[PDB]
Amino acid sequence: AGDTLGLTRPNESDAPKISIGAKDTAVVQWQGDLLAIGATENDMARDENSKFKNPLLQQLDSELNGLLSAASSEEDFSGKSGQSVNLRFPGGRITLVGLGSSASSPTSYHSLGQAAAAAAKSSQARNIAVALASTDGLSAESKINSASAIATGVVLGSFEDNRFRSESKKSTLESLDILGLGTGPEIERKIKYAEHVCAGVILGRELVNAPANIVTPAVLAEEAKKIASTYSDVISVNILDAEQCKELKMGAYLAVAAAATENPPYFIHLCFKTPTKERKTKLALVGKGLTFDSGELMKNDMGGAAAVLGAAKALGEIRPSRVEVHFIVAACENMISAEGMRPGDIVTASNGKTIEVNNTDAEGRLTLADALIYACNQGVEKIIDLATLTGAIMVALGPSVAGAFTPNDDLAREVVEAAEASGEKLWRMPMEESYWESMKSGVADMINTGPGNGGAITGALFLKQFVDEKVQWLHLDVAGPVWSDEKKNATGYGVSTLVEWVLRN
Amino acid sequence: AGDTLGLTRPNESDAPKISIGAKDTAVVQWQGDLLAIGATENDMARDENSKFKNPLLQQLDSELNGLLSAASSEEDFSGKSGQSVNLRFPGGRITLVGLGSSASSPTSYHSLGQAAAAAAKSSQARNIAVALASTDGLSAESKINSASAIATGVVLGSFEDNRFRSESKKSTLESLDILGLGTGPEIERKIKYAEHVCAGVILGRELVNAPANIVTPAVLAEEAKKIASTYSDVISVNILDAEQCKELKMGAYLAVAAAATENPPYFIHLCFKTPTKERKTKLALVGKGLTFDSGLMKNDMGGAAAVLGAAKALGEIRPSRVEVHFIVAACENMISAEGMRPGDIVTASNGKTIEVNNTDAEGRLTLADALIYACNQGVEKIIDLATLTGAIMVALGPSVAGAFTPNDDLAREVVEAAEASGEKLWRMPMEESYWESMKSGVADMINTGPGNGGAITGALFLKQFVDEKVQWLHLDVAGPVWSDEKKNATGYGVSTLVEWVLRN
Amino acid sequence: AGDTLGLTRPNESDAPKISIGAKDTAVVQWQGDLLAIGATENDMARDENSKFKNPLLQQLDSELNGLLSAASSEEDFSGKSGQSVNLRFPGGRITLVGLGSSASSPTSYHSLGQAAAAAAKSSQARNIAVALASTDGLSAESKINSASAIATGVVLGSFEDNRFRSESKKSTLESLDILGLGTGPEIERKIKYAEHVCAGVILGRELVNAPANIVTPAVLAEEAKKIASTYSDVISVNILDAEQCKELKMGAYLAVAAAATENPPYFIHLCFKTPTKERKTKLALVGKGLTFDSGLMKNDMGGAAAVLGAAKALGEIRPSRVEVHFIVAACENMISAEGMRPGDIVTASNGKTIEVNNTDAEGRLTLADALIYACNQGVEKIIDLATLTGAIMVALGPSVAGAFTPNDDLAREVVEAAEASGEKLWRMPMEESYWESMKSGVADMINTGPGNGGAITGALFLKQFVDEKVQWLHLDVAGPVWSDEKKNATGYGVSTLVEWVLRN
Amino acid sequence: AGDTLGLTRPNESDAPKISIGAKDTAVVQWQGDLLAIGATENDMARDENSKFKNPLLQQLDSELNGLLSAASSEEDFSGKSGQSVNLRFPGGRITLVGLGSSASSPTSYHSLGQAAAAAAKSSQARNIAVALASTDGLSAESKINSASAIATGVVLGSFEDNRFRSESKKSTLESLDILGLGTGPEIERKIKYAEHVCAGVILGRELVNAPANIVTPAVLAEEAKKIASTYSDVISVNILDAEQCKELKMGAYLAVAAAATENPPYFIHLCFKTPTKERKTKLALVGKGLTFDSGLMKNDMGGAAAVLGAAKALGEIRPSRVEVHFIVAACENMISAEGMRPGDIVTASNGKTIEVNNTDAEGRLTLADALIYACNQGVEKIIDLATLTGAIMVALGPSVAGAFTPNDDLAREVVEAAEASGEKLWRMPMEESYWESMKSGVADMINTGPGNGGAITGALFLKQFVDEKVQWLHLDVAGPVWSDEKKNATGYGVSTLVEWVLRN
Ligand SMILES: [Cl-]
Ligand SMILES: [Cl-]
Ligand SMILES: [Cl-]
Ligand SMILES: [Cl-]
Ligand SMILES: [Cl-]
Ligand SMILES: [Cl-]
Ligand SMILES: [Cl-]
Ligand SMILES: [Cl-]
Ligand SMILES: [Cl-]
Ligand SMILES: [Cl-]
Ligand SMILES: [Cl-]
Ligand SMILES: [Mg+2]
Ligand SMILES: [Mg+2]
Ligand SMILES: [Mg+2]
Ligand SMILES: [Mg+2]
Ligand SMILES: [Mg+2]
Ligand SMILES: [Mg+2]
Ligand SMILES: [Mg+2]
Ligand SMILES: [Mg+2]
Ligand SMILES: [Mg+2]
Ligand SMILES: [Mg+2]
Repeated sequence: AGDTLGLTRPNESDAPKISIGAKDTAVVQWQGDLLAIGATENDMARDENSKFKNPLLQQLDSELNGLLSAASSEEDFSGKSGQSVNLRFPGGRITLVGLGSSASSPTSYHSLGQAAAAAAKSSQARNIAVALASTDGLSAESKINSASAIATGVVLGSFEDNRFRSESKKSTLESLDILGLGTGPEIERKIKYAEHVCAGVILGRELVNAPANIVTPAVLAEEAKKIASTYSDVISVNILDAEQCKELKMGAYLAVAAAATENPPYFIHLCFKTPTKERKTKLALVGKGLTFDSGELMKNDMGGAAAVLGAAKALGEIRPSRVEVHFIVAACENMISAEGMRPGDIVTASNGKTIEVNNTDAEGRLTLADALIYACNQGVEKIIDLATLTGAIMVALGPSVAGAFTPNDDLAREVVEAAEASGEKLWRMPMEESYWESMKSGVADMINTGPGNGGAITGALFLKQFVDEKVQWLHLDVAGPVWSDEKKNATGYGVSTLVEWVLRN
Repeated sequence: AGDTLGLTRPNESDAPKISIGAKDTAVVQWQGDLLAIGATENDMARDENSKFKNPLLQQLDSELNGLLSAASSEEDFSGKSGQSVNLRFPGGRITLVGLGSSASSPTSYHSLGQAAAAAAKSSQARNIAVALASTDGLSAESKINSASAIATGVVLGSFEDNRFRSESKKSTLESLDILGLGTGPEIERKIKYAEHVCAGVILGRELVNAPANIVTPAVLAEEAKKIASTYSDVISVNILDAEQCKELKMGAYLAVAAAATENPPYFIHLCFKTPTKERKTKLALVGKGLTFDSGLMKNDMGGAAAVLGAAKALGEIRPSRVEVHFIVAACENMISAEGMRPGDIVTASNGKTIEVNNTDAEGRLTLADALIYACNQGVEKIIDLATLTGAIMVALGPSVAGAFTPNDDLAREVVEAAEASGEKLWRMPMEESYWESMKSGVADMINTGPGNGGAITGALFLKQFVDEKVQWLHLDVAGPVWSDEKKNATGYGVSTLVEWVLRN
Repeated sequence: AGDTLGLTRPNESDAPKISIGAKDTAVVQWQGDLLAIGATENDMARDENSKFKNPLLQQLDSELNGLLSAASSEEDFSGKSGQSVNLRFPGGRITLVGLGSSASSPTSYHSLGQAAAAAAKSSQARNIAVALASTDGLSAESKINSASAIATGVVLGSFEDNRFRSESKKSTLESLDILGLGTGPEIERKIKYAEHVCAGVILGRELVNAPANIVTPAVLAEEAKKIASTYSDVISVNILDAEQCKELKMGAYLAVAAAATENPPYFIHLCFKTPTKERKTKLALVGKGLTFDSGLMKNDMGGAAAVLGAAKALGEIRPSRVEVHFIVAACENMISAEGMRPGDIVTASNGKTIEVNNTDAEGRLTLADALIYACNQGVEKIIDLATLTGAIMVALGPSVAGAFTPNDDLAREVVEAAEASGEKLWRMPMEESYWESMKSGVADMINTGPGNGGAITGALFLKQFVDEKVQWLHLDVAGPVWSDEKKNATGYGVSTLVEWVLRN
Repeated sequence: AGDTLGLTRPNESDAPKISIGAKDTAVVQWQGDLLAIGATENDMARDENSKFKNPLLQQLDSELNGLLSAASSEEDFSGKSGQSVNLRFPGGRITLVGLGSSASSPTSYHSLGQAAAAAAKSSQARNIAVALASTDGLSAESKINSASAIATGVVLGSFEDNRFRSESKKSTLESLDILGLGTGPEIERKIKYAEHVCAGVILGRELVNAPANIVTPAVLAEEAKKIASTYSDVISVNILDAEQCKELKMGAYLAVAAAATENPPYFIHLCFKTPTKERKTKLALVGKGLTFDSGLMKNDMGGAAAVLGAAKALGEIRPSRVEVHFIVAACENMISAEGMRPGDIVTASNGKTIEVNNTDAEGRLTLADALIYACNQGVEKIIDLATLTGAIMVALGPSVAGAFTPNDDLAREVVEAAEASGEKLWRMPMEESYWESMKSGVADMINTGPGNGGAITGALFLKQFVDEKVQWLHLDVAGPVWSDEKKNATGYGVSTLVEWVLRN
């Protein structure tokens, strides 16, 4: 760690790959450390004698001589969302997990998986199983989708980032058997898909969790190269250095980067494409990549870049045809030094527009200006950018819901549908044109920061100045959901939605 | 652009030089795109048939068959200050501009000229004229002065700084005929004088409008060199680098400059004099030149701008009875490992020590060494201009500068100069009893006193660095160098300084 | 002062070494410029004729024909703490100083000595004396301790730091005779001890009064080397540079130091011991040594100053039976491109990781590595002094330091040492339940907890870097190292630390 | 709820009285819903076959065929503080609760009892038991104290205040058997004592949890009258209204109360004593009783609540050898036309004048008159409790109260009482030099000093109203009266005050 500030050396991530499979084993006959069962409120109904009506629960309780029904009533478990009962008995352990009533997939089944991972961690389980108390009326396909969402919840719920702390226990969880939901090639493909996405989500969490003295712009570029190296027959990489970006006239990006002489900036360009020669839709994913932003209360730095690189990691495995995807991150750290940009400075973006920098706490959007111009210059048809852009969007939508801004109603609809499929939370917000007048400069084409009221909107209107009108473009302000204050950890928010969006194109 | 942070390049200022002349042409006979008429409230009086009493306005109206009087009453124009009517008719365009009642020159005539420029801009006028509705009761001198003030308004009102905008429209205005106020050599000399002063005001606006990534200290020094090069027979230049200032023991200035290793400091010294060898009154003009101040301050370097603006004007005017030293200790106040910390104790070139209790008041540290330097040139009188305090804006608002001097006579000179230029300033007291609040427990003084009286203690601080045999006045111009309404620099100070120099 | 920022050059200190002695001379027979007398309220009792009952005061008044009793009653002097009467008469000058009632020693005697110094300074006295109005009810040992405390007050009271200002007169005080409190070898050894401690206290004041552009980390290292050089038979020095600290894995200290590329860091290690071979208790004194802290606070480096002060005193006193390690991890906390960011995770030399959630609390990071280094020297007991928190001043005010230890015995030793020194400190609890608020979501801990309990969690942080086998006390001295009343450093801590070392 | 603001009506509390007893029943033979076992880390040691070495745990595990040891290791339970395992099996339920290593009693046993209550609540248990895994090395007396502490944890842990919300289930807990710690009259008397103290602690929690629109000063007086009525042979009451306090010259208290014309003030005086005629030590307990303070802080009235709590406990316990005065000057601090302004000068009932420079510190004005009233009852010792300052929370965090006294003996009594009660407090210094910052330019004193030292100067203020012949300690309880974690009042202070009274 000789050249790392603070001499910090990340511990080697020693997480096992969980072995996940869908089995036809009867639930009452399954043997291992922990069985988790997802039950709705209706699944917990009892008869005249206070016995479970549900066949699976009735049988498990019988075999336990009424210990499961007794514990459940004593502990007031009736299958409400978030509730759980944990029962250790001779030969095994059962946890019932409440699904509530009328809970949406995939989110309910993600939660179920998360709860199963938590109960595994708290009992040092190695081999676990998950099932639903009832699958009546469900198609083979809904069941497949529930299985893959359960898998996702277990994998993401088992992740623990211990790279920067001296005391930790490695995860005990080695296998997951998903029961009752089908077997064979199709359900296994879907589980594999989920696993590919999770590996992207987990990369995103790691990139964000890591502090700026570890994930520098040069380190972020190396992560990009590692993805390309792993998937070199479908992903290529081009890393531009400051001098190359200067030749491309990226004055807004380079001005933000100028202070940080010790950790130089790198402009990251990955391109995914299968070598086959059918028609491909050309897409870009642009992520804000300030590895530190001068403007540890805000632990969301780089969430956007992380979601973009996480998506690349997923897509490298999934290998969709019919799409060409450009992943673009203008990476730098925003520091303070004699070589730095001052408030009031006027910088020129690579499309010639001039920006009066009235607020040095909003420098991220400057880097995005040049990244968006670059994306448009790759000849893409559609762009999504993700950025932790404003506090204002968290005032508006809270910690958990990202704001989506687009001139293009169709692309809004695509992104809303992708989020519905992934389970991620977002909400379209208006690009109210009248607010652009508040962004006028008395010397330059525009200022970089408008009034507090409307701030997430004028942030979006700012970015629009750097997007070719013929390209469809949506901006996702993810300041809130990239970081979980409760878990004190990154989420990798965005990856799953982006993957779904690419795949549905 | 290549070596500029943000890759930003100033667009070439493409503005035409307006052709200005005084002409004897009767106002009703004049032909061109726009005729602007300045009318007082009394000039707009009407008779019992609602017809203008004023002979010029009566004639124009009757020639337009009552269209001008009708439009005027409909639009409630009665000649009040700020009022205007704009009438397009076959063969031309007239705008009447209200002058109010008993309004002071040159400000009223500046405003008239500004209003004419604005009406030109909004009609794309190329050739305009301006006249007063009545000139009777004005001396030949006052008419001359009115003409030059009109010219000033039109020139300054036509200026638009589009250097950093990727889209803009070039001024259409090409010529101004000033009517009814006299013709011949004298009025033409006065108009030319106004033009020379405007070019200095406009340089000042440009220096301030430009951001710190464009106007660095090196660039400020180049602008000084360019003035000397343009007027080389009357203006000389010496630019001192950090190592030269160090030999001159400028520890206060060099401490402030120490952080900014990327944009090194330059100490600017221009000297104006005509090349004849008669005795000349020796003056200095010192301007605060922090191209950026770490402590939105869009008024940074307003002082230095006014000082260089004055040089530019004087280089053209060539006054014979004066030797003027223009002095700017230019640097940017940044943050870095090489920088001065709060608490540091720095030593000015006169040997006095300063405890720097507040790094938002570093400007005055640079002025300390600039003032000592000025006194060392052997001058008789110094004016410094500086955006020194927020306190002065609390005291006097955005539009009126504060003037501080121990020397009553110099105060009177500067008040008279501002009366002649039209600029707003107000003397403030150098209340001695407040010096006690500037005591240090370790050094000779601290740099920043309490908020109450802050502009006064700022002045008292500077007075520590001025030879008491030299007459010295400090002008705290934090407010009026920048117009929040126009979102632009004003070039405040240039016209007053030039009038001050000339009256010496 | 070519390489000093601001070109500041400290003036050469010209303080007299005061000649101090204890004499058996009758107070009324003593000859010189000023006689100061310490009188309690009870000492000032008068009889039925309004004459002093105190024998000494009665005698002096009788010599002055009632002038002293008359001046006293007119000026309402009754011996209350802080009161004084100053009477100039033919052949000399007397000042009576109030000691109050049941005031604690040595503080009451320090104050006496300070008041005698102040009266000497205000009358330009060269030769002075001090006596108590009454020594009834005092042991020989208490009188000896009173005498040395009076000497301490006079020496410290006569100090004036004029290194950074032009206007000063050198102290006139040349001698002090202490009367009525005994004579001979023992009292003289005590006075000498007090003098040695004062020279340390004065070094401490100087190191703190000097600004960060003068006392950089290199300069602080040179001060350490000078101490070792002066006392080279009992004090050794090792200065470690950044590369050596990196080999010792001091990632927390080096992270804080990384920004300040212009003034590099030095880790200072002094060791005191007499060359005799009796068993020695191994002690460490660790001082926070941020010469400037980016998080006007004038208390920077008060901890390091106390530690180096103590070394200076101990070098002269030469106690046997101790080996004392003096450890200061010196650096300045600046802002640059090379600097640590908030959120960075740094690794101390014991392997523990710290998530730096607040860059205003970097001082404790340097102490982490200093404390580990101290434990690695195999010491039995450590005291650290550090200006660690604002919270401790909220808690205990400007004058009383907070003491934090797991070790009840060491608390008792430090409380007793302060009792003997006269310095004010108070033990505060290391409430363990607060450690939970120092959890990180990524590292082993954060560096800053919530405001409530901030001095406690500061202490609990430091505890993570201290071997449990070692007894350890943390002293948060943010308040008393700097006197806002004097506008000067106090050298707080030196006298206590010397008493602690001596009582081991 | 016609006359209550907001029409709020407290729901009737329906808490079971838990039946508590000590039994000699072998733990393995005990029958009921839930058995909780307190185990230290050392208790959880295993042998070479991974079987519990502890005899009780070995036996229980053997009955459960290894299920308990297996669940324990799987769930990483090793007996650390806060840890727990909960195992439901045929015929019952066991919970193992970690006690950590060398944790102090009674706190460790309180926590045990709280964890047993929580497990009862989460499993709807009616009949529970608690035992220690090991009682080796405990005296009979320590076991008795452990049992009563366990009872206290269970009773306090089972409390839930549902008066102001619609959704709640009544506690299922009906009985507790305490096992392994002894049987018979002595242990039963101790348990009974703990129950009496709990009923006080619970009254305290209720008085604080209730909002100011429910617990007004009139209502607080009625609570006092209810206590006296319940225990009328040992507790008498006198409620003084505003007019009576005016005759007693309580200008400081009445000034604070003047704004609140809608909810008038009442001065509460309870007196406890048994009717037997042995010598009784006269004590006062004074509580701050601002039912609302205009200066969301949920700690209002925590002091008064502790005092009334103590009266409730003492009414049942009936100690001989004491007479205890319980004094609360109750009012609300509001804003109206009738109110006190900042700057007003008020006169306390001892004649001293106070310039009220800060209306956020009015609570101390009411205490001034309460303390004078207490001294006028001829008591020997006074403790006041008050949520006086934010400063004390900065100092000591949320959990530890600050204790201020001139009287070293009383400090020792209160520190010992807290030791016995388990409550956290810490003595802080009454640094006399800070009194100078409380000077007024017009009155005898101001009411608020500078932020630094604010808890100390608070104490020094209160001292002005205390007869020096009376021993007096001030407890600043701003932190621990309210638990942000529970979102509920704690009734902090009651148990300590009861122990203090009993040890007199
Ligand atoms: Cl981002
Ligand atoms: Cl931004
Ligand atoms: Cl929509
Ligand atoms: Cl300026
Ligand atoms: Cl300044
Ligand atoms: Cl320190
Ligand atoms: Cl710190
Ligand atoms: Cl101990
Ligand atoms: Cl209270
Ligand atoms: Cl209060
Ligand atoms: Cl005492
Ligand atoms: Mg698999
Ligand atoms: Mg990070
Ligand atoms: Mg012309
Ligand atoms: Mg500018
Ligand atoms: Mg001597
Ligand atoms: Mg006097
Ligand atoms: Mg210092
Ligand atoms: Mg009972
Ligand atoms: Mg558990
Ligand atoms: Mg309440």
